[PDB]
Amino acid sequence: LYFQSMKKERILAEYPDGRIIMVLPEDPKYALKKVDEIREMVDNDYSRTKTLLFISNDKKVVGCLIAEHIQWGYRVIEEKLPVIRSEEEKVRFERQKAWCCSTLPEPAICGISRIWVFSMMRRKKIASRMIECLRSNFIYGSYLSKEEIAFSDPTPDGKLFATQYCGTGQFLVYNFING
Amino acid sequence: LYFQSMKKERILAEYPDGRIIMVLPEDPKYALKKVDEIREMVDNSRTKTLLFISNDKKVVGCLIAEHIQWGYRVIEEKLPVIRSEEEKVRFERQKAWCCSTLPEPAICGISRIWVFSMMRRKKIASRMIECLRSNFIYGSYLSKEEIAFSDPTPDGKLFATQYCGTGQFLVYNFING
Ligand SMILES: CC(=O)SCCNC(=O)CCNC(=O)[C@H](O)C(C)(C)COP(=O)(O)OP(=O)(O)OC[C@H]1O[C@@H](n2cnc3c(N)ncnc32)[C@H](O)[C@@H]1OP(=O)(O)O
Ligand SMILES: CC(=O)SCCNC(=O)CCNC(=O)[C@H](O)C(C)(C)COP(=O)(O)OP(=O)(O)OC[C@H]1O[C@@H](n2cnc3c(N)ncnc32)[C@H](O)[C@@H]1OP(=O)(O)O
Repeated sequence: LYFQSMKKERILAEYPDGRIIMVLPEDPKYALKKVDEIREMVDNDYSRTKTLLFISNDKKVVGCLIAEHIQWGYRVIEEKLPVIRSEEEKVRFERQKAWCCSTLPEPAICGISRIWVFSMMRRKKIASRMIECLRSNFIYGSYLSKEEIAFSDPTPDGKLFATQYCGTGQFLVYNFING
Repeated sequence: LYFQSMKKERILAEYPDGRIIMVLPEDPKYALKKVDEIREMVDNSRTKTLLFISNDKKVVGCLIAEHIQWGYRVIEEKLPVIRSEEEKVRFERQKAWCCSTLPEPAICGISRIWVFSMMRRKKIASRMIECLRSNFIYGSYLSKEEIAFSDPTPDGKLFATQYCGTGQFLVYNFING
């Protein structure tokens, strides 16, 4: 139940249901303390980072995405494994999902260190729109590809989000099992 | 750089290079204060904490265990891939570690496991896990198949694959739960 008030603000996007503002390290102390508390609050589930925030019309902070510079990520790949049975049993074509993290470091630009959305405003495209803004705004004048972003230490929510967001059952990660 | 003092502790094994003791939720207030300070630096109720203390009196390893019902299998594979080098293509295999979505029953969750950096590769983590197997459920000796590891790090992955013997191991608080 945390709120946030302008003192300027810097809007990257406006919508029927709210706004996405960005906050940078150079911003007033008032902004830096709020990202902090929001950080702390999100942790229940610094240097050249950028923080995105989705603010409901209410002024309530309902989205947060913290992003950092990186050089490398590791691909996670959706596989669906065949279940083979004994020759005396009947055959079924149900596959079992598995998620495979490649050990090969592939090139990357933008590491999503944190990405959170308030439990009861989920599946409303908030996280998608935040990344969409991260992409247009991580580098001034560039539109990052889906592959230049990696997600730090995916939770299962993150996995299911990332996969659908990027298409093709793949996404890059870091702070994970291969590095 | 924490030191534990010999008191009358619950000692699970003695070794030439030190000992392993255990701290339970309802222990004396000293014990639980010490475990908490070991918790913090490591990270730079229904649980059990195992400490490896060297003859030097130093806290050299920490193992925090936990009850659980479910784990997910992680296994190394070589995935068919295409290597593309400006127009030119070849077929190859990429090493990857695969986590199955299938829940499997597990009893004991290694929520933390840690050995002080200078003391690694001296079988301290292996031993902590041995003390754990024969001190988790009374009158019972845990199978490797009944142990799972919380959110493994790359170090923990390299340890578990070898410690578990099969090239496979179970996890939780990971990408599938
Ligand atoms: C921190 C990291 O780097 S990764 C971990 C991310 N942080 C967390 O896990 C904290 C708790 N969870 C969350 O905050 C949220 O679940 C997030 C950030 C992962 C997703 O937030 P949302 O705003 O609900 O995602 P969004 O609406 O943009 O998702 C769009 C699509 O992604 C997929 N998706 C997102 N979350 C889920 C889910 N929990 N289960 C299944 N599919 C999902 C769906 O296809 C969804 O489309 P649909 O609703 O039309 O069927
Ligand atoms: C929180 C969790 O649940 S998982 C995360 C585990 N903890 C951490 O990541 C903290 C940092 N790392 C660690 O503290 C340690 O490396 C631990 C706890 C993973 C292992 O501690 P150790 O006492 O060095 O393990 P141990 O000595 O019993 O290793 C036995 C075998 O596992 C394998 N192994 C253990 N560490 C490694 C490694 N870093 N690289 C490659 N193989 C390894 C080796 O085969 C080793 O046998 P060997 O030395 O004869 O070749």
